[PDB]
Formats: sequence, structure tokens, C-alpha cells
Amino acid sequence: VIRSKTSARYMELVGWLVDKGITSEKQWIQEDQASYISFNAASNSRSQIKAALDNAGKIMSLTKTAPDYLVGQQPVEDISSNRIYKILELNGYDPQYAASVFLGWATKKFGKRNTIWLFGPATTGKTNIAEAIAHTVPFYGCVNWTNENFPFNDCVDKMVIWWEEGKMTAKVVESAKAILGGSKVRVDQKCKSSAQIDPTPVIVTSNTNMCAVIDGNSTTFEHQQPLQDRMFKFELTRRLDHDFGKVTKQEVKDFFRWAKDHVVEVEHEFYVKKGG
Amino acid sequence: VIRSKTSARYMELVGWLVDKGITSEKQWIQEDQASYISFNAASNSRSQIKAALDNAGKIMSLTKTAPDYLVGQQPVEDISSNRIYKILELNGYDPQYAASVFLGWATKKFGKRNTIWLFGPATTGKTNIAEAIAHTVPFYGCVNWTNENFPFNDCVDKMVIWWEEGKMTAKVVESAKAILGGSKVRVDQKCKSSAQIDPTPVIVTSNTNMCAVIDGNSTTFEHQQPLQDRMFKFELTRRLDHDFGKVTKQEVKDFFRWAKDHVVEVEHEFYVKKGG
Amino acid sequence: VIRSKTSARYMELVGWLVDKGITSEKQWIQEDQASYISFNAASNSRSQIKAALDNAGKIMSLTKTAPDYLVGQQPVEDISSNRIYKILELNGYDPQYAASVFLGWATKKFGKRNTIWLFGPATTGKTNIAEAIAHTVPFYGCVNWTNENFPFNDCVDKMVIWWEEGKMTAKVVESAKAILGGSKVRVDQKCKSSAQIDPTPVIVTSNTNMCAVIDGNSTTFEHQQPLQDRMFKFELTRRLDHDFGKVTKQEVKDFFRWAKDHVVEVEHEFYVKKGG
Amino acid sequence: VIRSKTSARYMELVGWLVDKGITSEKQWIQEDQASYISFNAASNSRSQIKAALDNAGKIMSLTKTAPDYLVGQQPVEDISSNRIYKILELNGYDPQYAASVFLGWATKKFGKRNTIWLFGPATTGKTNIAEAIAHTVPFYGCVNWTNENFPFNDCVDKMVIWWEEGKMTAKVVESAKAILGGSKVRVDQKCKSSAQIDPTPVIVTSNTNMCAVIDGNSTTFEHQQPLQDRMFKFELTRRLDHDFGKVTKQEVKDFFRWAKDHVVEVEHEFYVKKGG
Amino acid sequence: VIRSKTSARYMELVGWLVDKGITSEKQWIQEDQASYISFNAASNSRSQIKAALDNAGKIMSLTKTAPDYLVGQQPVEDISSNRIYKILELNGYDPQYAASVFLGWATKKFGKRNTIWLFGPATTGKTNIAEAIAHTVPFYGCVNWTNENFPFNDCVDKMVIWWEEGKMTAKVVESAKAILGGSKVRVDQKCKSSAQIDPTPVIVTSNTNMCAVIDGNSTTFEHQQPLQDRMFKFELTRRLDHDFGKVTKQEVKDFFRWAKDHVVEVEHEFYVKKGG
Amino acid sequence: VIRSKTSARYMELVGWLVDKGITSEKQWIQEDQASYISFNAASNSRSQIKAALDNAGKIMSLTKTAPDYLVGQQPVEDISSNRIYKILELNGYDPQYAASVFLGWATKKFGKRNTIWLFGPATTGKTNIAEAIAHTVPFYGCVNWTNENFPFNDCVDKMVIWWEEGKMTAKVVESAKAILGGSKVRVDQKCKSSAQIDPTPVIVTSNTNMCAVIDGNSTTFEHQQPLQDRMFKFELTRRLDHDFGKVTKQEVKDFFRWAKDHVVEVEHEFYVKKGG
DNA sequence: TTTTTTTT
Repeated sequence: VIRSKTSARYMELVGWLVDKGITSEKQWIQEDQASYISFNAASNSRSQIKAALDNAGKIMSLTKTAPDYLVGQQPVEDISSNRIYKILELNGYDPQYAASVFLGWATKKFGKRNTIWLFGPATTGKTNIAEAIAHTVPFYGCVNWTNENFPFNDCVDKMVIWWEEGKMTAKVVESAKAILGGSKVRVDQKCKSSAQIDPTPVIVTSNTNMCAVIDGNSTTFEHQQPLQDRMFKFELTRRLDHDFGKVTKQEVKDFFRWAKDHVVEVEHEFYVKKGG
Repeated sequence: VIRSKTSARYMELVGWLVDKGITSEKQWIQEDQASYISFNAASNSRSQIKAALDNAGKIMSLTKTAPDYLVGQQPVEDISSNRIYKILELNGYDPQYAASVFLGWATKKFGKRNTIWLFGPATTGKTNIAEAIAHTVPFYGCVNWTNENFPFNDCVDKMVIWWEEGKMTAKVVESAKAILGGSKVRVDQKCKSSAQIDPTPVIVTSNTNMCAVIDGNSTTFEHQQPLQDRMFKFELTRRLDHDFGKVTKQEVKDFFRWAKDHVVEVEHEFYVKKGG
Repeated sequence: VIRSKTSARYMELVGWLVDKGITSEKQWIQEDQASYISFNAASNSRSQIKAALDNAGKIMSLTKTAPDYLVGQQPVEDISSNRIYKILELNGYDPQYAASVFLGWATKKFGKRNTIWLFGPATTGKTNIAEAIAHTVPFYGCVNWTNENFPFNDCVDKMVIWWEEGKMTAKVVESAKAILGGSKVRVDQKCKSSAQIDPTPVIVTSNTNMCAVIDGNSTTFEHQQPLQDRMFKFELTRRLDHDFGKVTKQEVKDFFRWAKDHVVEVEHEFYVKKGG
Repeated sequence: VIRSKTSARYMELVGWLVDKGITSEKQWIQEDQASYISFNAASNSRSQIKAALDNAGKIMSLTKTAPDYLVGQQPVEDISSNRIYKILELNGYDPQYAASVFLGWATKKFGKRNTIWLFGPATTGKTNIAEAIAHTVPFYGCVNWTNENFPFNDCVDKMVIWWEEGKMTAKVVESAKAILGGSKVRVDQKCKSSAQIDPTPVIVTSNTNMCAVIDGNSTTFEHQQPLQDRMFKFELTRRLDHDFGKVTKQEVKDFFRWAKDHVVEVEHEFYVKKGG
Repeated sequence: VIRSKTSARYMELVGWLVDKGITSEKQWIQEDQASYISFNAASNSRSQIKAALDNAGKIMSLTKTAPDYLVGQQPVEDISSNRIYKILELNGYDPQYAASVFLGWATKKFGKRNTIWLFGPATTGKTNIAEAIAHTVPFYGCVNWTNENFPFNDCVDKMVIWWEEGKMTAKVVESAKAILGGSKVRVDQKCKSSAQIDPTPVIVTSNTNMCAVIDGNSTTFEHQQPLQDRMFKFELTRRLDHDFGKVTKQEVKDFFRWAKDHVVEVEHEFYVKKGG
Repeated sequence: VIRSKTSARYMELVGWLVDKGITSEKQWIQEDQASYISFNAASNSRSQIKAALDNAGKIMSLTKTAPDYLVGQQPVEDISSNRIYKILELNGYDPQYAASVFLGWATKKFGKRNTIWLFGPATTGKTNIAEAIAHTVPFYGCVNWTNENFPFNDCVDKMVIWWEEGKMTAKVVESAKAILGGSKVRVDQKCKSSAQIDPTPVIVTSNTNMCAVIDGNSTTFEHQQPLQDRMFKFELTRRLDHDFGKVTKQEVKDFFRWAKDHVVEVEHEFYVKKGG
């Protein structure tokens, strides 16, 4: 367009911002507080940095998918060096079956039933694994319960989505059913801000059974069949011992590589048994 | 008049975006992220791109009709190759009658009876058709229930409208009744804004009874006669097998071509039977 | 006043917009596609365009009124060949009496008793007639029900206001009574703003009995006599089928001229008699 | 201090607009639409006209009040010329006592007891008198019940305030009690906007019973004693003649002159006696 | 730091503001409308005046405390010259004891017990004394029910804050409890704002019963024990007289000077006896 | 990176602001209003100071932690000067055990159980200890129970969080559970603003029971294992002396130094025993 | 050649 001096400066800034992959303020701060202060002083407003971060995020989300961030360069081929393996084996779940299920969920094998739901207390190997998976992926969104006008504000073009425990009201049942269906749909934000959402893997980190439509005090089961047909079931109950947690990304990468190296065709089974 | 460099660059950008048919954000990104970064480095503000997108959308909405870029140019001459045709055959609906109904709905043959209802659960053959309809239209409006102010925050003169079910208050019911009548009504956007909504075809993907008005604990349906008189229906409850899925745009193009080719007289039948 | 260079250009632009008849964006785009190009070559801000539109609308509303152009010179040349006359004779009301009542409503001979009321079944098709009447008038407003903050946003210093269907709460009922009660008064328009209101005709499109003040769940009757003491009682019963509404801008002016050519004395009768 | 050209032109325009004492815009339009269009074309600072109107209103509200502007030019001495005496004669109220009470309320004789309570719908003609007095005073305010955050947004540093009919809630009882006391109280608007309101005369234009403490669902009368002791009473019910009303400023000036010519000492009396 | 023309200009403006104690708009208007108009015509963007007013307010709040605005320059040493003295002695309380209690409360001697329970309706004259105290010092706070959720919008960076009568529901009960405890806390303002409230002198006035914890629909006394533990008791009941009110600031200044002159060691007594 | 005069000035200002650590703007004002006015004169906008405070807070929250502002320099070896020692001696809590527990909680050692729960009435003196702890830490946040839409407004990017007394409503129970888990969660702010919160310790300062989930009208005792095992138990009910509060930071520093001098092995234990 | 803010 202009390719003058300011254009070249902004181009080199975008290059130095996207060469390593930084979309948060703290990341760029820890990378180079010096350049951060220099850019903050060499600008009257704070909209240019926000636009650059948004462009970098859109580029890293459209060009790079999700399984590319789960590739393994060197497997470990061990069963005792991974805590998640022992966690899934203590509940009777098959390792190869769970690996194939995770591979099909991450790479979107089915599409319609792309929803992972858990049952049991969150302090028995749930919140720690969720935090580890959210830290392993550079982009992650969560559906909180604090915002009442729009609970889907922190999930705008993300690689993975998290759904905490909570009996959703009837005003968001259709929205949740359309989000879990897996389709790039257009949703607003608050005021003059509409954006599209691409099919992305979701994980329901709930504690109880949210399939029943529970609105305050009304317990209806009119949408139980579509909810059961659009989601899976991964119920497990086991007292996970303390002095653990905080799963590193190395074990996650190793398990993802083991799942990618062993592809097993899994049929449409809702009630996943505890065999293996 | 002045025809400075800014107006020339704006005209060049308009020509470049209309030469391929890109009036969004992610499409232009995937097309030429390099050119997008160059344009963002050129202009220092963020209102120029907004005005460009606004006038481009206005031109695309106030020029040619939707079927002009939705109809096909090659028939299929088959009934088992397309997934939508197989679904319509298994549902009992006549292919020629459904094609004539779709042709009359797209070209606004009736005007007042511009409603496509989907009675029954959505996970019974409706998901694939809904996905194909949503992916066929480039720019369409949606009515989400997450907005607690205006249900049409993304319907600023679009091609087709997507509708969802749920708890319907009096305001949204009156808005739907005014929209179904086909009238460009000037209504406020959200806050300190207003727009003139143009009569556009709508598609409802309900699950239960959409004619009933349910609000918390109040169930009213006294005005069901005008609602059922100013709307159509398409009840279907056939199971949709897995494996195959995700209908693209070629099937919709072939269906529109077959509808435009074979001309079938459209009747005023509200309660459509399951024969043909 | 200062007499500069931009003032003459702004005056010429205002005169060109007034002579061409451009008050919003729909006609602004439908007139010529080079208007946006000329604007971009001249300046680069939508605030100037919005101010031009605002002052042009203010000039058109202050200099001339609605009956100044609603009654043309070309008559109808046929009393029977008229859709409005046809539906009026089908409803059973008096033609000359209704014409004189409409004439008194247009000139506001009563002040506090000048409000059009439409009551009856929805099978006749009053929505299409209301849409046609609203489209034949360039300056018109409607009561918005989606937001309870500022329900009177499009009817700011307009010529004719339109109402929706159903009931409303007391907070908006009082404002409606103050507006249609024949009293030039100012009220909050937008965010931290105010706008005056002149006794202008209001058309209620409520097909049900709006005299029952229902505040969402409690049905009251203390605001029924003063509500009915501000407009004439109207009640029509007729069942139609198809082919109704969507009239041109010439038949309305022909009917207006035919009604003006026949002046009938009207007293202060509440319910309009169906004799004649 | 600065003494420039733009400041001199702004001061000249301010003096020209305050020379006649007009704070509206329609008067200036009807006077010289040409000069109005010239000033609109010469005003492109989107802040100069706002500051001009702000300082003009501040000068109009800081110099003289409103009742002093309602002084009579010549005494008429005729009970048939003033149309406001017929209502008092029909209702049996004392004309001289009511005139003295109104004169004491306008000149702030009692100080705290400076509020008149009304009782009557549109049939009594109180709304017409209120509209006439509001049109007589060049600047007034009205309480709107449509606002939810701040209902007194259109009543900040005014001359005379009107109270619309409506059951007060718990969120406005304290505000009304603080306003009735008369004090320069600082209150916020809607978002990042605060102002200090001066003790200003208010008057209630309620149609039904308002003194009864009806807060949502709580009906009490314990808080009625302060409202009865902080204001007088003026309840009357009498139907109008044959579309009688339309009072200008000459009648108000004549009434004020007649009240000033014959001043009657009025003590702290709540229930006004009848006789005249 | 460059010492330019605008620098010296706004420095002289801030000096003139802090020399006379002007922090609002009407004060500066009455001080010098000429300079106000000159400054409004000099700069177009209205922000330099608000910044100067905020700086002057912060300077007056940081340099000058609350007791510095209460002590006078000439004592009177008389009991038959102050109206508040007669008001407090009509019940039977001791003047010197109440003066010493007020002096200890204004100096924040206790800290935790910084609230005095004042029982009595509007007939006791609490509103007049509250208005006199609020007008004596240019910085005051009023806990009125005008605001929605956060009524402490005009209490931040102030001195004396007077409460109002109102059944506080489950909204700001915990905030008030933390405020009366004598501890600064960073709390949010109205919306999209936050500020650190410091232990400021507060006086709670209850016309009816406010000590009971009325949370929505539950009337419990769980939070009442610390309430009565961190506050005293001062009940007064006396009917006011006619032609009395509007206490000047000089009376309160002389009262505070006499209180600072003669001091009395105040211990800890809840049920204050009516003697002395 | 350009490195100009304004950039160097902003860099030196940031250096002079973060050389000692400044939180809000009132601290910098009271420190050097001279240089504050100099900086206000060097510029014109009011965003440079905001950006300076923002980056200073970001640096203080990212680089520095919490124990860095909690460690002391030399123990004082006293048993009567400290108040927490007397509190734990009168209640029966173990000195070294509680010291090691607090040291492990402040230095983030447990991870999953990095919280502290308090129980008992507020009349014993917990408010003074909470104020002292909040003053010992520079950056801290509190749960504002006023705004029901988002009570965690001031709890974004803080070293420690405080939880006031209030019922655990189901709309915030899930957010509180996610906060207790300890994960950098991305949540919205107030309007069109989102931020990522890092695992920060929280301290409950309630006086009622937090086991049974009470939502004002409903009560549930089902989901309680995670929220009951993700915290400890430190209750106290012994009342201290009268007017005994306002603790400085020297006592806290001495206690932290004494705890660091003698470290006791901390183990996972909910119901703490009394043995010291 | 110089700039603007939203809900029960």
C-alpha cells in the first residue's frame, strides 16, 4: 500500500511478534520488557498493540490447527513414567481404547458427538489434568458462570473449550446444543461485536449429571435424547491420592504420540464401559 | 472531485475485494494475510476497514438477489447420490414438492408465508440439512437467545435468517410476528443506533412446539391461529445414520438446479403430509 | 456566519440531498453507487453525513408537513376501485364518516383526542395494510418493545407513530399516554439526551383489547377510563383470504384527495357507528 | 484572556442568541433558516455548539429564575377573561386563596412546603394546565418513569419540575424525600457523570392516589406523614366543558398580576378550604 | 516540566481554584463567568477543566482533613445561641458529652466504633442538621437510594458521610459492615471503575428500624451483633416547630469550635442516658 | 523502536515510578506532587499516567511475588508484643505448626490446598488482622458483593484475594471452585474486556458456615467434597481486649522470619487439632 | 494535519 517508514516499522514489529508466538501481555513482558516499554512510549494509544495481538492470534489459529501442537518427536514407550496412564488404568479403562478416543476427539473423527463429559469429584484427577491440557495448548477458552449476559465470551476462536459444572438455564440450552454440535456459527458478544466460531474440541469438566434440564427448581427431561446423542460419556470414580497433580506437558505429548502411532477404529458407543 | 490518493486506494481495495467475493475477516486473512498486514501497517486508524466492510456488505445486500449466487448450473439426475435427497425420500416427503416449496420460499413467492419449520428433535436428520444451509449462504443473519436486549444483533440486512427455539417472551414473539409478515421495519440496533430490517427469508430449526409461548411458569398460546396461518411446517422424525455426514454446497446447488428446472405448482397446504 | 470555503460545500451538499430526497442510507445507496466514492474523495467521516441527514430531516419536517404532500392533485376517478374503500365497505363502517375522522386526525382538530386505533381479528390482514401505510410515508416512527430503556427512538420528531400488538407495563404505558395525549413535551431520547414531541398521529396495531392494563402478571383496571378518553373507539370484524396489502404511493394520495373533497361534520362520538 | 477570532465569533453568536432570550431552535429557524443553515455549515468542531448551549443555559439559570419572568404587564380585572377561574368556581374552591397559595409557592414563601399535590386524570383537565404552564416557562423539567437507572436524569438544575403519575418504589422514595427538603445535593447520572442539584420548585401531577406508600407489593401509610407535612393539598374532580383549554402566557401573567395586587396571608394549612 | 504557556495557564488556574476552594461548576461560574467563558472559548476539548477540578479536589482532600474544616477562629461559649443545642437538649442529653463524642468521632479516636445510631423520624430535625453539616464543608457524602447497586458514588475521597433511612437488602450490607469497621478497602464504584475507600467519618441515621438484617425476604439478626458492638445508641424524639430550619454553617462551626475548646474523656457507653 | 525524546521521557518516568514501587496514583501524589504537576504540564492527555500505573502494577505482579513483601530482617524474640501469638495461645492453636502452614501457603508449596479458611464471629477482632494482612501486601483484591454480575472485579492480577461474608450463590459457586483450584483462568472484566488471572491465594473472612450452599432461598448439601477438601480450618471465638487492633507490618515480618527460622513439615489435614 | 465510551 504505502510501504513507507511507519508501514515497514509496523511490518517488522508484527514479524518480531509472530516469529515466536506471543498473544498475551505477560508473555511479551517476560520476553522483552525493554521493547514493551519502548513500544508503549512510541505510541499515543493502546489500540495498535491490541490489533497486532488479535491479528497474531487469528493467524496462529487459522494457519495452525490443534493436532499439529500435539505431535511427538521422541516417544518414551513407558507405562510407569506417566501419571495419567496409572490414573486411567486404576479406573479399569483400556489404554489403547482411551488413546484412540482422545485421538478421534482431538482430530474430530465424528463431529456430531464431539463432547467429552466427566463424572465425579473434581479433586480426583480432573482440574489438574484440565489445567495441564489448557497450558499445553497456547489457545484455550472456558465457559464461566459469573457472566449472566453472555457465558461464551472467553471462547472466541480458540483451539480447546472447557465447560465447568453448572445446571444451565433454558435460555442457553439451545446455544450449548449448537456449540457442542461442532459447526462454525456466528455469535455476538455484548454490543456491536459479532464473530464466528469454528468447530473446536470441547471438554465438560463437570461433577454431576447436567444432561437433565435443571432450571432453578424445574427439572425437565424434554431434551435428554438430543443431549445424549450429541455428547459422549466418560464417568469414572476413584480416590486419587494426594502429593501429585500438575501434569507436565512431556507426558501429554508422549500420550498424544502414542495415540497417533496406534489408530483404533472406535464405534459409536455412548455408555463407555470400564473394561481393559 | 478531489480524487486524492486515499480515494484511489479505497477504490482499488474495493475492486480487489469484489473481484473474488470476500467481505469478511477470516476469508481475507486466509486469502492474503500479507496484504492484510500491509494494509493494517498503512492506515493508522481502525475505522477505514470498518467503513470498507460496512459499505461492501451494503452493496452486496442491495444489488443482486440471493439465488443468483445460490442456484446451480448442472443437474444431478439422481436421487440416491445426494444425502439431502435420500433424507427427503426416507422422510416420506415428495422431492418435486419440496423443490417447488424451496423455490417459492427463496424467490419470495408468497411473502407472508415465509417460514420453514422443523418439528421434532434436531438430531433426526435436521443437523446435516441445517449445517448445509448455514454453509451454503456466505453472509447470513442469526437469532441467538444469548442477547438480553435485541435478538437480531447480526441481522443488518442479510440474505437468510437462522432461528432457534427456547423460552420466548413477548418482545421476541412480537418481533418474529413482525418479521414473518415481510416488512422493512426501522428498529433500534442496541444502544444509540437503529437500522431498517429488510424482508428476508427465514429458517427455523426448532425442537419442540414453537407456536407455544413459555415464560418461566406461564404458558400462553391463545394467538396460535395467526401464527399457524402465517407460517408453514415440515414435521419429520426419521433417524439419521452416522458414518456419512457434513453436506457440502454441491448437493444444495444440484437441488436448487433441479428445483429451477422442473417447475411444479406450489399449493397452499399448511399441514404437509408424508407422501411422495 | 463565518463565511468560509467548507461552509459553501456543506450547504451545496445539504441542498443536493434535499432536492434528491435522501434521509437515511437505503435511498442513499439506491440512488447511485458513486455517492460513497464522492464522499470518500471529499472527506472521510460519517459524522458529517449523519449531521447532514439530521438537519435535512429537520428542515423537511419544519418547512412542510405530512398533509402538504400526502394529498396530491391527481384524484382517484373511481370510488369503488380502491382497496382502502373496499375493506372499509367490507368491514361495514361509514365511508364519509371515516373519511372525515381521518381528515380531523390529519389536521389534529381535537388535540387530546387524535389517535388512530385498529382492533379486530388477525385473519383479515391488517399487518400488510399497516406496512403499506408506513412505507408510503417517508417520515414515520415505531414503538420499540425489545428494550425498555428508550422505547421511543425512531419516533423522534416524526410525523406518524406506530404501535405493536399486545400489552405493556405501566412505566411505558404512562409515557405512551403522555405522548399520544396531545401534549408537546420533551423526554429522554438516547444516552444522556432529550427530545421534544409534538401531538402527532399514532396508529395502534393491537388486535386484542389493550384497555386491560396488565403489568406482566397482574391485571389492573385503574387506567382504563383515561386511556379510552384519548382516542376514538374502533372495532372491525372481517375474514379475508389472499391478495391484500402492499399498495403503491399513488392510491394512498388518491384516497386522501377523495376524502378531502368530501367534508363531513363530526361531533365527539366515542364508538363509530356502522350505519351507512 | 486569549482574545482571538474564533473566540470573538463565538462570543458574538452567544450574545446574538441571548439578546432575544431564546434557548430553543425552532424559533431561530422560523426567524432566519438561512442564518441557521449558515451556522450549521460553519460549525464543524462537534463541541462548539454544545459548549455554547451549555453556557447559555448556565447563564439563563444563574441570572434570574422563572416566576419573575411571569410578571404581568397590565391588570385585566375580569373573572371571565381568565379561563383558570372557571375551574375554581365550579369546584367551589376559593379563587383568592388559591391565587395567594400559588404566588407564595412560586416566590418560595414557605421554603420547605413548596409542592402542590394534584389528583385527577385527563377528564379533570390537569394535564392541559400542566402543559400550558410548561409551555409558559421557557425551561422546565419532567419526571419520567421509563428510566430504571436514574429516573431524574432530565431534572438536573432546572426551574420548575413536574412529577408524572405513578406509584413510587423504594428506589425513589428517598430521592423524593431529599428533593422535597430542598438542598444542593450532588448525585450521579448514569455512567461517569455527576452534578449538584439546587433546591428547585417541584409539583406533583398525579392522577390517582399517590400519597399511599405502595412499594411494589408493600402497602403502608407510615411514611405519609412527612409527605403531608412537607407539602400542601389540591384535590379536585370536575369534567371539562366542550374541548376547553389552550392557555398561553398572557393568562398566566394576568393571573400573577392579580395575585400580586391582592396578597392574602397564608399560614401552614394542609387542607385548603372551599368557598368561591 | 517544560514550562510553556498552557503550563503556566493551568497552574494559575489550579492556584486560583485552591485559593478560593472551588471544586464544582456553579462555584467557578459565580466566581468569574468571564474567565469561564474565556477558557471555554480558548480550548475546544472539554478535559483540561475536569482535570484541574479533580486535581483541586484531591489537593483539598489530602492537605485539608475533616477537623481542619470544623475548627473556628472565635469561640462563643454560650448555650442559648445555637439551635442544635436546643434540639439536643429538648430530649435531655448532655451538650458537653455529645460535643466530646462528636469531636472524638471526627478525629477517628476509636476506629472500630465510628458509627452513631440516631433514632427518630423526619419530625426530629435530622435532615436539617444533615444538610447544615453537608453545606458547612464543601466535601460531603450522602448514602441516598438514588443510585442502583452501589449508592456510595459520592462518598469516595470525601470527609463526613451521612446515611439515609432504607431497608438495606443483600446488596451493600457487607460493604457497609466493612466500612464501619474502620479499614480502607479497594471496592468498585458504579460500573467499570474502582477506588480505595479509607476509614472516613460516617454517621448512620435510621428513621424506622434498620438494625435488623433484612436480606431480600429474610429478617434475621446474624450481622446485628457486630453492628451494635461497633456502634452506640442515641435515640431522640421531639416534634419540630414552625418557621425553623436551614441552619447556617457558622452555627456548626461555632459548635465544633466550642467542642474542640472544652474536651471531655469519652469512654464506651452503648445506652446513652438522658441526663446532664 | 524509534527511541525519541518523548520515549526517553516516558522511560525515565516509568523508572522513577517503579524504582521504589507505587500502587495507585494517590501514593505518587503524596510522594511528589511537584513532579506530578511537572509531568501533567509536560503533556496534555490523561492516559500516560494510567499506562504508567498499569505497567508498574504488571511489573510488580509478575516479577515480585508476595513473600518478598512478607519476610523480615531480624527476629525480635517476644511473646506479648505480637497479637497472633496471644490469639493462638488463648484459642489453643499450635505456634510452629500454624507458622509452617502459613509459610507453605504464602510461598505456594501445596498448590492444591493453597487457601486459608477462617470461621467465627467478627467481634473477636478478625477485621483488624485482615486489615493488617492486606496492608502488609502491596497488591490485593477483595470480593465485592455489591455488583451481582461480577463480584471478582478487583480480584484480577492480585497477590492475594479476600472473601467477605456472603451466601454462596450457585451463580458464583462454580467460579469460586475454579478459583480454589488454582489455574490461570481467562475471564471477562466488566464490559468488552477480558484478562487471565494467575493462581493466587485467597482468604475467607466470613462469619457463617460455608459448607451448605445457600442461594438465598434454596439450600443444597450435595456437592461439598471438593470445596471442603480444598482448604484448611482455622476457627476462633475468644474475644480479645477492648479497642485492640490496627497492627503494623513489623509484627508480620517478625512472625514470618520466625517461621522461616524453624520450618515444620506440613501435611494435608482439613480439621486442624488444638495442641499448642 | 491532529481524535472518541455500554445491563437486572
